[PDB]
Amino acid sequence: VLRDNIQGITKPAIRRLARRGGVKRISGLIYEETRGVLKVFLENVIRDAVTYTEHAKRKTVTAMDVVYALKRQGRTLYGFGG
Amino acid sequence: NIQGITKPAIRRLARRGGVKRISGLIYEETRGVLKVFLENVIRDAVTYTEHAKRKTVTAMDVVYALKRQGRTLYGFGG
Amino acid sequence: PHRYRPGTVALREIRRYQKSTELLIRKLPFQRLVREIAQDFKTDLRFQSSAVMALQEASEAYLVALFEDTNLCAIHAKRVTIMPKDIQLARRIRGE
Amino acid sequence: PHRYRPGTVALREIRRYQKSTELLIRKLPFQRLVREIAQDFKTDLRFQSSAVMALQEASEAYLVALFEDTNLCAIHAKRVTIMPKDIQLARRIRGE
Amino acid sequence: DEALVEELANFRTLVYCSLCSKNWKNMAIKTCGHVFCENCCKERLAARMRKCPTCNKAFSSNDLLTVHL
Amino acid sequence: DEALVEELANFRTLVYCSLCSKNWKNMAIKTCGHVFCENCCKERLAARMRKCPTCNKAFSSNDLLTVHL
Amino acid sequence: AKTRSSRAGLQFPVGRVHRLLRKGNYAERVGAGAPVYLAAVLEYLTAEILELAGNAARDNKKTRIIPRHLQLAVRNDEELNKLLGRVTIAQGGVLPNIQSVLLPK
Amino acid sequence: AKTRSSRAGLQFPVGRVHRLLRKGNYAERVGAGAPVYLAAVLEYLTAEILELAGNAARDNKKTRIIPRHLQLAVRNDEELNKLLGRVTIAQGGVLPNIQSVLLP
Amino acid sequence: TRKESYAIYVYKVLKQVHPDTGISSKAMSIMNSFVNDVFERIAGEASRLAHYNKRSTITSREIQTAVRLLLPGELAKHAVSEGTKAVTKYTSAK
Amino acid sequence: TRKESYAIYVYKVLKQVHPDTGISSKAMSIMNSFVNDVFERIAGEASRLAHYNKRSTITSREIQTAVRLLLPGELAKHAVSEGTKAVTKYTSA
DNA sequence: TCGAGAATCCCGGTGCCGAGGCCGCTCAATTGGTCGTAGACAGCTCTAGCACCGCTTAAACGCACGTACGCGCTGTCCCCCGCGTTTTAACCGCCAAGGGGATTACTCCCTAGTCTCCAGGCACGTGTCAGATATATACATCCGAT
DNA sequence: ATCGGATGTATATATCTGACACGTGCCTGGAGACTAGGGAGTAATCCCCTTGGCGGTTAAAACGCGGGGGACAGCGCGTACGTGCGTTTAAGCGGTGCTAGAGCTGTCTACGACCAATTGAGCGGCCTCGGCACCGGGATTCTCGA
Ligand SMILES: [Zn+2]
Ligand SMILES: [Zn+2]
Ligand SMILES: [Zn+2]
Ligand SMILES: [Zn+2]
Repeated sequence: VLRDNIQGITKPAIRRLARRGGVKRISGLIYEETRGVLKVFLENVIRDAVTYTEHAKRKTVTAMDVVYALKRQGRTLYGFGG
Repeated sequence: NIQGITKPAIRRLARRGGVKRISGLIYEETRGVLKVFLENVIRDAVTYTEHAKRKTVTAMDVVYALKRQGRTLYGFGG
Repeated sequence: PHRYRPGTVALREIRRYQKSTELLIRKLPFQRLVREIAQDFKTDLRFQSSAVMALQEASEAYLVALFEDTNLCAIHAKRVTIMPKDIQLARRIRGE
Repeated sequence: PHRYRPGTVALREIRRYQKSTELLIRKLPFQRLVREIAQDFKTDLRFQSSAVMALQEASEAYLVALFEDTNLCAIHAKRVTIMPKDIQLARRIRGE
Repeated sequence: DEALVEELANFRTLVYCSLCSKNWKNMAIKTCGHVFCENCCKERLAARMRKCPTCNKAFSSNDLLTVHL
Repeated sequence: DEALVEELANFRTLVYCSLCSKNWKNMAIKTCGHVFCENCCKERLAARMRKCPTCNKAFSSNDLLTVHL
Repeated sequence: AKTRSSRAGLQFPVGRVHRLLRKGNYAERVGAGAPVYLAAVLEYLTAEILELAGNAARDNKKTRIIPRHLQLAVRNDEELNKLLGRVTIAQGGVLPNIQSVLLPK
Repeated sequence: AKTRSSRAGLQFPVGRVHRLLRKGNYAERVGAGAPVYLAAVLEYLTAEILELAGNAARDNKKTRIIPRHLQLAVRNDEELNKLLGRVTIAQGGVLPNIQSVLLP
Repeated sequence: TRKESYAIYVYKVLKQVHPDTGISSKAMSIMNSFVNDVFERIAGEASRLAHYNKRSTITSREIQTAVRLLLPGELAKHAVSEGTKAVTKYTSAK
Repeated sequence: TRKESYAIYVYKVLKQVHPDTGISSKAMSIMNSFVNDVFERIAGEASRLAHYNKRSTITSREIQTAVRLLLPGELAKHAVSEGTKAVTKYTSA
């Protein structure tokens, strides 16, 4: 098994997204707060892809299960065969 | 017209919301906000009541128009 | 004579209106407003009573739900009075 | 010792990163995270490359759109620095 | 002696939660007044069981009051 | 062995009212979570002793709740 | 001749659900034991809310449920509040709550 | 033997739309004039967006249409932005803007 | 003419949990409109699952995996456990 | 086997507005998904709207009003006119 | 600190109209066969997802230093809350007229269904040129000394 | 405000490849032609429900004045964050190998659609009385200037 891989999202990686967002100054206690928001968005999406991928008797996640899961939450995504 | 929504009536809604102090410019802002929402609901209600060659807009048309806007309403049937 | 400090009456009436359940806006002017708004889409229309009641209920719910979101962003600026900029910020964040 | 004023360099990175379209997180570190999360619902599972790429393409948009709205709550409170209490308010007003 | 131990055993049943028998009685329900430990009570609230184990009276989360000693 | 004698006395003082040491802890206070006996509660309301002894706070008529065991 | 609901030990009607599934343009064919699975779910959800509302109907010293008691049942529990997240119950009201900064010292 | 789409005068296929609409479990019967009406609306929107995308590509001195031009054309127009509200385009990007107060 | 509703079944369910408790007309009209809303969502989600895998029948599996997709968290466990217990009783009956 | 798409039709339309430009394969998939989403959510409103009136056929009138409930403002006023102008030609021939 | 005053709650009595039960009666759910297609199962092919290794080298990381900004404090002044008096029209009860919503017959023509035929859209193969990459050069911009 | 030095951002010309645009074979899905039946268009009618008008109470809205708390502006301080540099780490790229699982094909059997005959369950109409609405009196609690 693999553990504590949440620390792969580094401080420069988080700050680069904020730069694109538009902010100018970033407080110290933002990185830990942000790492806890991405870890929750990735459970809701994946728990539906896994539900889709086992009702079809398969044991490999495809690129269509993710699109369906994203569509079920009002987040439709164009470009991957939807 | 839009002057029937009086200041005490507006302030009672704010009291139910839970505010304690209200600035003097709030009422003019809120009237123009309510007038936009009513138009959005009524246009769809009228389209629904006109598709069926009727001349009276019924409660079910209002319920459907509210439902398709992401706002369902229990208590009026359907 | 006898007076009350500014705020106590506001708190008690807050407590009062959050325990009742009837409609807050008067009925006849609201009906007139609806009939006037609907005139610009198709003239010579008729309304059932239930349609007007449903419209009133939906409007009350929307306005009540918005006044309790503008208050939450009024406090964020260390302030205790709601403002049109607070309303605009709440509406912008909600995604209108 | 030619230094810059504190902020003129950060004001240029915004222009640099608002003009290019590319992923901002490292592919292998992001891909390991998905495999770690998705081993609790069902063990010994497999992924396509496109599934991981599509999962990464949405988190970027989500985080970027979230960092745009938390920059308005900081402006509302007469600040330029974004504190953790802005992310909570922006996330609570839109209901999540 | 046995009587000394029996009173020790008798009082032991009064301090510990009957469900757990491991922690002091800490959580009480307003509706019935019965006192149990905080840990055993919460897991019941997540198991959708809102009936008192003793008096069977229905209760909710807000009816939970902490006790001391 | 005094080893378990102290536990019983520790158990005894926990369940006995710390005021009278003659009654069980069957009348608790809703405001701060302390528990005493009903014997030592209403005598204080005679002189309007709204201040609790332990943490020393005021109370009311609806802040006293019956508890069992 | 018994009824299918009685044979399945339920309270809700199975035949009406079976007919509603067929006359709704959901699929070309409908399986045998699909209504007996769908009717056992519609009843548990109803029994949950009708049990959570009876406590509110009693804490106010009443003996007849009114919409206000249903309003307080689906707002005091996360599981049901997250399911009915965009529903406005008529004649419901709001939930008593005051911000802690507004109270006097 | 003439095609059903050339009679109407469209570029989109009418028969394919008819058989897709008659096999998706929408209604028990499908009218004859419904595919002709529906295939004429699908053609207008795509041209509407594909003209703006072409202009955006032309303003950048390029001669193709990468996904960035689609995002630019969609986000720069009010009606199109409202229609495509909660949808994300892969490798799209973001519309350049900076808050006015942040500048010196 | 005739009009159909679940008002007779909701009342039968109510008298199993609270033996002595009534219910008003507005509350009945709300409880009636809630069941239809849930029913229209479950079947509507189950149809797309059948369409996705190039199938044509809505059997008991699609209902099970559509319940596990809409109800949040801990409710789904109880709903599945209550459905799969009724189905097995039905199939082994008279 | 094979699989269908709108690639040829989208290209044919593109060579009408801008006769000298091209399009990349990655944007082609986006254009192919957009037309599948719009057609899916336009024809999903007509089936439900015909169920309200106890009907059984979805005709052109059920689509003319289903377009008016989705497209905002100016777009609908053009889409309705262009859809109507196409049926008249087809009926005549 | 606590008394005067105002708001709020607990209790008892009276009345009324809507929930709860009852009965008769259609018509929809139940039995009982029959048949034909959807789907479960076994087998085969082949491809693409996983595991490992070696080599740059781009980027993450730790540290020093300075300063712009967040936060707490103090002062003036103006605008929103509380309360009393006067003017308005909302609400309730009553009455009357007619419009159109819902229901029932009757017919007719438009869509599903089947068989035949063939051209259009799809898979596969190939040339060639639009843009990515590198490099030297012109210039807008910014922070400092004055 | 006015120059100046250095830094990063446009601007112009090779070169070179991998993806876009075009051409061909072939097969299956779309176009023609005819038939039967049921959905839908049209006419009549009747009776509920919507609109309009009138008179009395009185509850809520409008207006004015006093003053005290809260919004806002200006100052000062010190800690946290931006910028730059040297060192270290792991990502990205390439190449090879092996096998577990996706995708397609052929059988055939069990399950769900469909139709004729029954009967009892659920719906419409009526009665009735008890739970809740309302009003009048005390008893308790909450606030503010001493
Ligand atoms: Zn315990
Ligand atoms: Zn108990
Ligand atoms: Zn005592
Ligand atoms: Zn205490």
